[PDB]
Amino acid sequence: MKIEYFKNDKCSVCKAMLPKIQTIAKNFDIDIEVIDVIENPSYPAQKLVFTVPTVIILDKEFEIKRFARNFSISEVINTIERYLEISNK
Repeated sequence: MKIEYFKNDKCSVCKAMLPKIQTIAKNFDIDIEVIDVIENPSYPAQKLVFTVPTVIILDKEFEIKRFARNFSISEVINTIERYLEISNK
């Protein structure tokens, strides 16, 4: 699996959420890529990411769930847990 976290350094919700999402990734031993949409806009533009923060959970480069606009960090944890529960069964 993989977490992709899209941010910019002028986004205050992004700064506050970044250590949480990093801890979540460490907690589940999932790779996490932090992507700055201003510094490196090519891949975000290809993925159709326009707002930050945006969180994409992936497995084998397949998009399991995208979070943008209105979401809490608990929704991200819940999706990761449900996906691992389904996968491990």
